[PDB]
Amino acid sequence: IVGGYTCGANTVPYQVSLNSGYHFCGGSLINSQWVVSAAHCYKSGIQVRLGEDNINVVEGNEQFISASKSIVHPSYNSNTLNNDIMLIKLKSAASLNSRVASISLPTSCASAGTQCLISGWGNTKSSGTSYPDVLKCLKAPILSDSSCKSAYPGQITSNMFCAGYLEGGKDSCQGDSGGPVVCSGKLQGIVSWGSGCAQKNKPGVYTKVCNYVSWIKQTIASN
Amino acid sequence: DDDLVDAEGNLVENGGTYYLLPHIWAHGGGIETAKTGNEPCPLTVVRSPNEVSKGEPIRISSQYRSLFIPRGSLVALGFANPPSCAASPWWTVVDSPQGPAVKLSQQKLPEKDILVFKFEKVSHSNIHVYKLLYCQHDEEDVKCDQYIGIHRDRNGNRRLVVTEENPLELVLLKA
Ligand SMILES: [Ca+2]
Repeated sequence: IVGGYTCGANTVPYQVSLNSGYHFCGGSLINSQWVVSAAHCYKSGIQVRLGEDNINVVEGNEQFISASKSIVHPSYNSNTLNNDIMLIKLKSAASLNSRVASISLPTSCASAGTQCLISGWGNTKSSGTSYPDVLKCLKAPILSDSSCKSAYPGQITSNMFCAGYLEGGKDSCQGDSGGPVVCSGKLQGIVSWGSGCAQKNKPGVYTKVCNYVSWIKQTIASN
Repeated sequence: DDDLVDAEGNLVENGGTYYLLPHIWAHGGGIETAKTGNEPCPLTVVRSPNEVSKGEPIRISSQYRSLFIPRGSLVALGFANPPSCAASPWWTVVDSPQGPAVKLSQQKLPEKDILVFKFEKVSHSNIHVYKLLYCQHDEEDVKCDQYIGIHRDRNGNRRLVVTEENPLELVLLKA
Protein backbone atom coordinates (compact mmCIF):
# COMPACT_ATOMS: atom_id res chain seq x y z
CA ILE A 1 0.00 0.00 0.00
CA VAL A 2 1.73 3.19 -1.14
CA GLY A 3 0.65 6.57 0.15
CA GLY A 4 -1.54 5.10 2.88
CA TYR A 5 -1.34 4.99 6.70
CA THR A 6 -0.92 2.42 9.47
CA CYS A 7 -4.37 0.96 10.16
CA GLY A 8 -3.70 0.32 13.81
CA ALA A 9 -3.58 -3.12 15.42
CA ASN A 10 -6.52 -5.30 14.31
CA THR A 11 -8.64 -2.36 13.06
CA VAL A 12 -9.41 -4.41 9.95
CA PRO A 13 -10.50 -7.64 11.75
CA TYR A 14 -11.26 -9.27 8.42
CA GLN A 15 -7.81 -8.70 6.91
CA VAL A 16 -6.28 -12.13 6.45
CA SER A 17 -2.76 -13.10 5.40
CA LEU A 18 -2.07 -16.12 3.22
CA ASN A 19 1.17 -17.79 4.31
CA SER A 20 3.30 -20.47 2.61
CA GLY A 21 6.23 -20.25 5.00
CA TYR A 22 6.02 -16.48 4.57
CA HIS A 23 3.37 -13.87 3.62
CA PHE A 24 2.57 -13.84 -0.10
CA CYS A 25 -0.99 -12.52 -0.38
CA GLY A 26 -3.80 -10.83 1.47
CA GLY A 27 -7.26 -12.30 1.75
CA SER A 28 -10.61 -11.55 3.38
CA LEU A 29 -12.65 -13.45 5.97
CA ILE A 30 -16.28 -13.78 4.91
CA ASN A 31 -17.42 -16.18 7.64
CA SER A 32 -16.04 -18.63 10.19
CA GLN A 33 -14.64 -21.05 7.64
CA TRP A 34 -14.33 -19.44 4.22
CA VAL A 35 -11.84 -16.87 2.96
CA VAL A 36 -11.76 -14.96 -0.30
CA SER A 37 -8.60 -14.03 -2.19
CA ALA A 38 -7.36 -13.63 -5.75
CA ALA A 39 -7.15 -16.57 -8.12
CA HIS A 40 -3.54 -15.70 -8.93
CA CYS A 41 -2.66 -16.19 -5.27
CA TYR A 42 -3.36 -19.88 -5.58
CA LYS A 43 -0.78 -22.09 -3.90
CA SER A 44 -0.87 -25.56 -2.38
CA GLY A 45 -0.72 -25.91 1.40
CA ILE A 46 -1.92 -22.40 2.26
CA GLN A 47 -1.80 -21.38 5.94
CA VAL A 48 -4.37 -18.67 6.60
CA ARG A 49 -3.27 -16.43 9.46
CA LEU A 50 -5.96 -14.25 11.00
CA GLY A 51 -6.01 -11.46 13.58
CA GLU A 52 -2.62 -10.24 12.34
CA ASP A 53 -0.97 -6.83 12.43
CA ASN A 54 2.76 -7.44 12.60
CA ILE A 55 3.02 -10.42 10.22
CA ASN A 56 6.65 -10.97 11.12
CA VAL A 57 6.07 -11.73 14.77
CA VAL A 58 3.47 -13.23 17.11
CA GLU A 59 1.50 -10.75 19.23
CA GLY A 60 -1.20 -12.83 20.91
CA ASN A 61 -4.24 -12.44 18.64
CA GLU A 62 -3.27 -14.50 15.62
CA GLN A 63 -5.11 -17.61 14.56
CA PHE A 64 -3.19 -19.94 12.25
CA ILE A 65 -5.43 -22.20 10.15
CA SER A 66 -4.33 -24.55 7.36
CA ALA A 67 -6.35 -24.35 4.16
CA SER A 68 -8.62 -27.33 3.51
CA LYS A 69 -9.95 -26.41 0.06
CA SER A 70 -8.70 -23.75 -2.36
CA ILE A 71 -11.19 -23.25 -5.19
CA VAL A 72 -9.97 -20.87 -7.91
CA HIS A 73 -12.70 -19.41 -10.12
CA PRO A 74 -13.36 -21.87 -12.99
CA SER A 75 -13.00 -19.03 -15.47
CA TYR A 76 -9.72 -17.69 -14.13
CA ASN A 77 -7.51 -16.74 -17.08
CA SER A 78 -3.95 -16.09 -15.91
CA ASN A 79 -3.18 -14.36 -19.19
CA THR A 80 -6.01 -11.81 -19.21
CA LEU A 81 -6.12 -11.33 -15.45
CA ASN A 82 -9.85 -12.10 -15.72
CA ASN A 83 -11.94 -13.75 -12.99
CA ASP A 84 -9.07 -13.26 -10.56
CA ILE A 85 -10.95 -14.64 -7.57
CA MET A 86 -10.31 -17.63 -5.26
CA LEU A 87 -12.14 -19.16 -2.30
CA ILE A 88 -10.48 -20.86 0.64
CA LYS A 89 -12.05 -23.19 3.16
CA LEU A 90 -10.43 -23.46 6.57
CA LYS A 91 -9.87 -26.96 8.02
CA SER A 92 -11.31 -25.47 11.19
CA ALA A 93 -13.79 -22.67 11.83
CA ALA A 94 -12.15 -19.52 13.21
CA SER A 95 -13.13 -18.11 16.58
CA LEU A 96 -14.89 -14.85 15.72
CA ASN A 97 -14.05 -12.10 18.19
CA SER A 98 -13.34 -8.37 18.02
CA ARG A 99 -9.92 -8.90 16.48
CA VAL A 100 -11.12 -11.56 14.06
CA ALA A 101 -14.39 -10.83 12.26
CA SER A 102 -15.97 -11.38 8.86
CA ILE A 103 -16.75 -8.90 6.14
CA SER A 104 -20.14 -8.79 4.47
CA LEU A 105 -20.31 -9.81 0.82
CA PRO A 106 -21.78 -7.16 -1.48
CA THR A 107 -25.26 -8.08 -2.69
CA SER A 108 -25.16 -4.97 -4.87
CA CYS A 109 -22.35 -3.46 -6.94
CA ALA A 110 -21.03 -0.19 -5.53
CA SER A 111 -21.29 2.88 -7.75
CA ALA A 112 -18.29 4.93 -8.83
CA GLY A 113 -17.34 7.59 -6.30
CA THR A 114 -17.76 5.31 -3.30
CA GLN A 115 -14.88 5.53 -0.82
CA CYS A 116 -13.16 2.25 -0.05
CA LEU A 117 -10.68 0.88 2.41
CA ILE A 118 -7.85 -1.04 0.73
CA SER A 119 -5.62 -2.99 3.12
CA GLY A 120 -2.35 -4.94 2.93
CA TRP A 121 1.26 -5.73 3.87
CA GLY A 122 2.64 -4.96 0.40
CA ASN A 123 5.29 -2.50 -0.84
CA THR A 124 4.62 1.05 0.38
CA LYS A 125 6.81 2.96 -2.08
CA SER A 126 6.33 3.80 -5.76
CA SER A 127 9.82 3.30 -7.19
CA GLY A 128 11.79 1.03 -4.89
CA THR A 129 10.65 -1.80 -2.61
CA SER A 130 9.89 -1.51 1.13
CA TYR A 131 7.57 -4.00 2.81
CA PRO A 132 5.92 -3.08 6.17
CA ASP A 133 5.79 -5.08 9.40
CA VAL A 134 2.24 -4.00 10.18
CA LEU A 135 -0.99 -3.56 8.20
CA LYS A 136 -1.16 -0.46 6.06
CA CYS A 137 -4.45 1.23 5.17
CA LEU A 138 -5.65 3.41 2.33
CA LYS A 139 -8.89 5.20 1.48
CA ALA A 140 -9.57 5.28 -2.27
CA PRO A 141 -12.66 5.83 -4.43
CA ILE A 142 -14.22 3.53 -7.06
CA LEU A 143 -13.42 5.06 -10.46
CA SER A 144 -15.80 5.16 -13.43
CA ASP A 145 -15.79 2.40 -16.04
CA SER A 146 -14.86 4.92 -18.75
CA SER A 147 -11.86 6.28 -16.84
CA CYS A 148 -10.74 2.79 -15.82
CA LYS A 149 -10.82 1.68 -19.46
CA SER A 150 -9.24 4.98 -20.42
CA ALA A 151 -6.28 4.13 -18.21
CA TYR A 152 -6.15 0.53 -19.43
CA PRO A 153 -7.58 0.41 -22.95
CA GLY A 154 -8.51 -3.10 -23.99
CA GLN A 155 -7.70 -4.63 -20.58
CA ILE A 156 -10.83 -4.01 -18.52
CA THR A 157 -13.67 -6.52 -18.46
CA SER A 158 -16.93 -6.29 -16.56
CA ASN A 159 -15.34 -8.40 -13.81
CA MET A 160 -12.91 -5.70 -12.76
CA PHE A 161 -12.98 -2.08 -11.66
CA CYS A 162 -10.45 0.64 -10.93
CA ALA A 163 -10.15 2.48 -7.63
CA GLY A 164 -7.57 5.05 -6.71
CA TYR A 165 -6.28 8.18 -8.35
CA LEU A 166 -5.51 9.02 -11.97
CA GLU A 167 -3.02 11.46 -10.44
CA GLY A 168 -1.24 8.60 -8.70
CA GLY A 169 0.50 9.03 -5.37
CA LYS A 170 -1.71 6.64 -3.44
CA ASP A 171 -2.47 3.07 -4.46
CA SER A 172 -2.22 -0.68 -3.86
CA CYS A 173 1.10 -2.43 -4.61
CA GLN A 174 3.04 -5.73 -4.73
CA GLY A 175 2.11 -7.95 -1.83
CA ASP A 176 -1.36 -6.43 -1.42
CA SER A 177 -2.83 -8.96 -3.92
CA GLY A 178 -5.83 -11.02 -2.84
CA GLY A 179 -6.41 -8.39 -0.15
CA PRO A 180 -9.77 -6.61 0.48
CA VAL A 181 -11.37 -3.47 -0.90
CA VAL A 182 -14.25 -2.68 1.47
CA CYS A 183 -16.72 0.02 0.54
CA SER A 184 -19.72 1.01 2.65
CA GLY A 185 -19.09 -2.05 4.80
CA LYS A 186 -18.97 -4.67 2.04
CA LEU A 187 -16.15 -6.52 0.25
CA GLN A 188 -16.68 -4.92 -3.12
CA GLY A 189 -13.23 -5.86 -4.39
CA ILE A 190 -9.99 -7.80 -4.26
CA VAL A 191 -6.55 -6.38 -4.89
CA SER A 192 -5.86 -7.91 -8.30
CA TRP A 193 -3.51 -6.06 -10.69
CA GLY A 194 -2.18 -2.78 -12.02
CA SER A 195 0.71 -1.20 -13.93
CA GLY A 196 3.34 -0.16 -11.42
CA CYS A 197 2.20 1.40 -8.16
CA ALA A 198 0.95 4.94 -7.53
CA GLN A 199 1.75 5.74 -11.17
CA LYS A 200 -0.16 8.42 -13.08
CA ASN A 201 -3.15 7.24 -15.13
CA LYS A 202 -2.52 3.75 -13.76
CA PRO A 203 -4.82 3.11 -10.76
CA GLY A 204 -5.46 -0.23 -9.14
CA VAL A 205 -7.60 -2.80 -10.88
CA TYR A 206 -9.69 -4.96 -8.60
CA THR A 207 -11.78 -8.09 -9.02
CA LYS A 208 -15.44 -7.03 -9.09
CA VAL A 209 -16.72 -9.18 -6.23
CA CYS A 210 -20.38 -8.23 -6.72
CA ASN A 211 -20.57 -10.28 -9.94
CA TYR A 212 -19.16 -13.31 -8.09
CA VAL A 213 -21.27 -13.28 -4.93
CA SER A 214 -23.94 -15.73 -6.19
CA TRP A 215 -21.09 -18.12 -7.02
CA ILE A 216 -19.42 -17.58 -3.62
CA LYS A 217 -22.58 -18.41 -1.66
CA GLN A 218 -23.22 -21.44 -3.86
CA THR A 219 -19.78 -23.00 -3.49
CA ILE A 220 -19.79 -22.29 0.24
CA ALA A 221 -23.15 -24.06 0.29
CA SER A 222 -21.76 -27.16 -1.44
CA ASN A 223 -18.10 -27.54 -0.43
CA ASP B 1 4.89 -23.53 -3.74
CA ASP B 2 5.64 -21.53 -6.92
CA ASP B 3 7.85 -21.66 -10.03
CA LEU B 4 9.90 -18.58 -11.04
CA VAL B 5 13.11 -18.99 -9.05
CA ASP B 6 16.53 -17.44 -9.64
CA ALA B 7 19.91 -19.17 -9.40
CA GLU B 8 20.42 -18.89 -5.63
CA GLY B 9 17.19 -20.79 -5.02
CA ASN B 10 15.36 -17.62 -3.91
CA LEU B 11 11.93 -16.53 -5.17
CA VAL B 12 11.87 -14.15 -8.11
CA GLU B 13 10.54 -10.84 -6.84
CA ASN B 14 7.99 -9.09 -9.09
CA GLY B 15 9.50 -5.85 -10.41
CA GLY B 16 12.96 -6.82 -9.23
CA THR B 17 16.13 -6.85 -11.29
CA TYR B 18 17.80 -10.00 -12.60
CA TYR B 19 20.47 -11.08 -15.05
CA LEU B 20 19.28 -13.42 -17.81
CA LEU B 21 22.03 -15.92 -18.58
CA PRO B 22 21.98 -19.06 -20.73
CA HIS B 23 21.82 -22.58 -19.31
CA ILE B 24 24.95 -23.82 -21.08
CA TRP B 25 27.90 -21.47 -20.58
CA ALA B 26 28.94 -21.56 -24.23
CA HIS B 27 26.06 -19.69 -25.88
CA GLY B 28 26.94 -16.27 -24.48
CA GLY B 29 26.66 -14.07 -21.41
CA GLY B 30 23.80 -11.99 -20.06
CA ILE B 31 21.36 -9.82 -21.98
CA GLU B 32 22.19 -6.31 -23.22
CA THR B 33 21.30 -3.89 -26.01
CA ALA B 34 23.10 -3.40 -29.29
CA LYS B 35 23.00 -1.22 -32.37
CA THR B 36 22.26 -3.48 -35.32
CA GLY B 37 21.48 -2.67 -38.91
CA ASN B 38 20.12 0.82 -39.46
CA GLU B 39 19.19 1.78 -35.91
CA PRO B 40 20.01 5.28 -34.54
CA CYS B 41 21.13 3.86 -31.18
CA PRO B 42 21.07 0.60 -29.18
CA LEU B 43 17.53 -0.68 -29.79
CA THR B 44 18.25 -4.39 -30.30
CA VAL B 45 18.10 -6.89 -27.48
CA VAL B 46 20.91 -9.43 -27.69
CA ARG B 47 23.06 -11.75 -25.60
CA SER B 48 26.41 -10.38 -24.45
CA PRO B 49 29.11 -11.32 -26.99
CA ASN B 50 31.05 -12.05 -23.81
CA GLU B 51 30.41 -15.38 -22.12
CA VAL B 52 31.20 -14.28 -18.56
CA SER B 53 29.31 -10.99 -18.67
CA LYS B 54 26.30 -10.98 -16.35
CA GLY B 55 24.89 -8.61 -18.94
CA GLU B 56 22.39 -5.90 -18.11
CA PRO B 57 20.21 -5.79 -14.96
CA ILE B 58 16.73 -6.73 -16.14
CA ARG B 59 13.41 -6.09 -14.41
CA ILE B 60 10.69 -8.72 -14.68
CA SER B 61 7.18 -7.49 -14.01
CA SER B 62 3.66 -8.88 -13.96
CA GLN B 63 0.42 -6.89 -13.85
CA TYR B 64 -0.53 -8.81 -10.69
CA ARG B 65 0.19 -7.08 -7.37
CA SER B 66 1.80 -10.10 -5.78
CA LEU B 67 5.28 -10.29 -4.28
CA PHE B 68 6.13 -12.90 -6.85
CA ILE B 69 5.36 -13.85 -10.42
CA PRO B 70 2.23 -16.02 -10.59
CA ARG B 71 2.58 -19.18 -12.66
CA GLY B 72 1.17 -18.75 -16.15
CA SER B 73 1.33 -14.96 -15.83
CA LEU B 74 2.40 -12.89 -18.81
CA VAL B 75 5.34 -10.65 -17.97
CA ALA B 76 7.19 -7.69 -19.40
CA LEU B 77 10.97 -7.63 -19.42
CA GLY B 78 12.75 -4.30 -19.32
CA PHE B 79 16.24 -2.97 -18.81
CA ALA B 80 16.67 -1.69 -15.27
CA ASN B 81 18.98 0.97 -16.75
CA PRO B 82 17.34 2.09 -20.02
CA PRO B 83 19.56 3.16 -22.93
CA SER B 84 19.78 6.39 -24.87
CA CYS B 85 16.83 6.67 -27.24
CA ALA B 86 14.46 4.08 -25.74
CA ALA B 87 11.21 5.84 -24.80
CA SER B 88 10.66 2.86 -22.53
CA PRO B 89 12.99 0.31 -20.91
CA TRP B 90 10.53 -2.46 -21.86
CA TRP B 91 11.10 -4.99 -24.65
CA THR B 92 8.51 -5.62 -27.34
CA VAL B 93 8.33 -7.66 -30.54
CA VAL B 94 8.34 -5.87 -33.88
CA ASP B 95 8.64 -7.20 -37.44
CA SER B 96 12.05 -6.74 -39.03
CA PRO B 97 13.91 -7.66 -42.26
CA GLN B 98 14.96 -10.69 -40.22
CA GLY B 99 11.47 -11.48 -38.94
CA PRO B 100 9.83 -10.81 -35.55
CA ALA B 101 12.65 -9.51 -33.30
CA VAL B 102 12.93 -8.37 -29.68
CA LYS B 103 13.48 -4.60 -29.86
CA LEU B 104 13.21 -1.48 -27.73
CA SER B 105 10.93 1.24 -29.07
CA GLN B 106 11.28 5.00 -29.37
CA GLN B 107 7.49 5.07 -29.19
CA LYS B 108 5.77 4.93 -25.81
CA LEU B 109 4.30 1.42 -25.72
CA PRO B 110 1.04 0.22 -24.15
CA GLU B 111 0.79 -2.79 -21.83
CA LYS B 112 -0.41 -5.05 -24.67
CA ASP B 113 2.79 -4.56 -26.66
CA ILE B 114 5.07 -5.37 -23.74
CA LEU B 115 3.31 -8.00 -21.61
CA VAL B 116 4.00 -10.60 -24.32
CA PHE B 117 6.44 -12.94 -22.60
CA LYS B 118 6.16 -15.91 -20.22
CA PHE B 119 8.88 -18.04 -18.60
CA GLU B 120 8.68 -21.84 -18.77
CA LYS B 121 10.92 -24.13 -16.67
CA VAL B 122 12.94 -26.84 -18.45
CA SER B 123 12.98 -30.65 -18.15
CA HIS B 124 16.61 -30.99 -17.04
CA SER B 125 15.88 -30.27 -13.40
CA ASN B 126 19.51 -29.91 -12.19
CA ILE B 127 19.21 -26.12 -11.60
CA HIS B 128 16.46 -23.56 -12.17
CA VAL B 129 16.27 -22.93 -15.93
CA TYR B 130 13.55 -21.55 -18.20
CA LYS B 131 12.56 -21.21 -21.83
CA LEU B 132 11.12 -17.87 -22.92
CA LEU B 133 7.72 -17.93 -24.61
CA TYR B 134 6.40 -15.22 -26.90
CA CYS B 135 2.67 -14.62 -26.59
CA GLN B 136 1.03 -12.40 -29.17
CA HIS B 137 -2.50 -11.38 -28.29
CA ASP B 138 -5.51 -12.47 -30.28
CA GLU B 139 -9.03 -11.62 -29.15
CA GLU B 140 -8.98 -11.68 -25.35
CA ASP B 141 -7.06 -14.95 -25.37
CA VAL B 142 -3.38 -14.34 -25.97
CA LYS B 143 -1.81 -17.64 -27.01
CA CYS B 144 1.77 -18.55 -26.12
CA ASP B 145 2.42 -20.90 -29.03
CA GLN B 146 5.87 -19.53 -29.99
CA TYR B 147 9.31 -19.15 -28.37
CA ILE B 148 12.06 -16.52 -28.39
CA GLY B 149 15.42 -17.69 -29.68
CA ILE B 150 18.89 -16.57 -30.72
CA HIS B 151 19.82 -15.50 -34.23
CA ARG B 152 23.53 -14.74 -34.62
CA ASP B 153 23.86 -12.27 -37.51
CA ARG B 154 26.25 -10.89 -40.13
CA ASN B 155 28.10 -8.94 -37.45
CA GLY B 156 27.90 -11.58 -34.75
CA ASN B 157 25.13 -9.93 -32.71
CA ARG B 158 23.25 -12.70 -30.89
CA ARG B 159 19.89 -10.96 -31.32
CA LEU B 160 16.80 -12.30 -29.61
CA VAL B 161 14.12 -13.23 -32.11
CA VAL B 162 10.94 -15.30 -32.38
CA THR B 163 11.64 -18.92 -33.34
CA GLU B 164 9.78 -22.22 -33.08
CA GLU B 165 12.70 -24.65 -33.14
CA ASN B 166 15.69 -22.72 -31.80
CA PRO B 167 14.40 -21.65 -28.35
CA LEU B 168 16.86 -20.23 -25.84
CA GLU B 169 17.13 -21.11 -22.15
CA LEU B 170 17.74 -18.81 -19.18
CA VAL B 171 18.76 -18.80 -15.53
CA LEU B 172 17.89 -15.76 -13.40
CA LEU B 173 20.41 -14.13 -11.07
CA LYS B 174 19.42 -11.39 -8.63
CA ALA B 175 21.09 -8.20 -9.81
CA1 LIG C 1 1.82 -11.29 14.44
